Amino acid sequence: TVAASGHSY
Amino acid sequence: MIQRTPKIQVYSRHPAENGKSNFLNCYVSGFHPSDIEVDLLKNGERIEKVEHSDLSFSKDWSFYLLYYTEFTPTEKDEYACRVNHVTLSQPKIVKWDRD
Amino acid sequence: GSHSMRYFYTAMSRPGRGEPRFIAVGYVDDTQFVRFDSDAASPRMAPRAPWIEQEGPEYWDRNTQISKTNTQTYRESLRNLRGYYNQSEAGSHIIQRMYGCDVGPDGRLLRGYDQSAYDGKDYIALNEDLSSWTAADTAAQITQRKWEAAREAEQLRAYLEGLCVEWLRRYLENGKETLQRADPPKTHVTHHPISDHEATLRCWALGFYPAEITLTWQRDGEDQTQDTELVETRPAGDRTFQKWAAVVVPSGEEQRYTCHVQHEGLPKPLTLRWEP
Repeated sequence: TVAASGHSY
Repeated sequence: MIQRTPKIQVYSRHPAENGKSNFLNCYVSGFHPSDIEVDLLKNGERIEKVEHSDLSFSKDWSFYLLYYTEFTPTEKDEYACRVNHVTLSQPKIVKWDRD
Repeated sequence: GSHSMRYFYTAMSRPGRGEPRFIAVGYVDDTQFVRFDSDAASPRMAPRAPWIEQEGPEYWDRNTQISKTNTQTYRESLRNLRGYYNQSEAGSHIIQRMYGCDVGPDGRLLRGYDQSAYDGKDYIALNEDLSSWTAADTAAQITQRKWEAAREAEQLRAYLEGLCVEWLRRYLENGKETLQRADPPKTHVTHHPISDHEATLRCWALGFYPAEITLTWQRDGEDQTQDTELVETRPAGDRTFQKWAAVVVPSGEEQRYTCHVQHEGLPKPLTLRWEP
């Protein structure tokens, strides 16, 4: 399962 | 910005047996960026209903895709894979070398 | 024995041809099991292996929602990175990301990964301690400071030690008849004369899974590393892989050459000679 959405670069 | 030209392998899923159904594979790898044009050729002509794997990439960030279609080899029909990419001046054709 | 789960993200701008495309694919070892493509008619996380289909609606909704959010964030990040490098709006650029976990045979976490590349070059990577970052240049340092303030490393560490390992355990159990079945290579040796005095010996391996394999030629028990042509391991299309190793031998010296094959699906490692 995917990781939670991360912060923008 | 660095670009990488595709490696190309043309081969069949199973060992070639004239008259028996099989799959024809064109595997392109090591290229960057990911835009690529791949056609499968029967005696010289584009084949319809060719599918391809989803886009992934290798440890070194270069992309790879597998293009395939079902087919039935004869001694007559000659097959090839035609690849175009930004690194390539003209489309590159690799023939299926059976043995 | 050991196993891995990896997700691979690619975000690709295409100026003048719509918004950047975001593609996600998930693998367990060498088996793809999910995909998401933001160009799809109805964008969603979709199954690519049978053993994942049984997952419930909350699974596909969570995975699709995260992926939809990622589509927009990666669009933001491409704009940001274009600025970090003073690049113009005309060119197309690519963010790639890989992350996931390796587990040993007990299912315990061996290590986690998260790393990113911009236009094919290493950009930022989470260090093995799952706590600090390696930035490749002063552009990546900005991303690093953003991610420290966002506590990215702590979230990824929690994921890599929690969900990643747990769901990998669960995937390995549900797909155990394929993911934990090692298919041995079918092998044979071929002989292609080149001239009156030399010929090519080619050692073939077909139908094996996983892709990891060792194919080597020996001359009088000595490895022919420099002189062996190895093709890249290629997929057959039916989950299995193929590979060959080839060596050019003086005609009449064939039986001094042995092909050696190690693969997890083999009872014993193999030694093969050309059989005329």
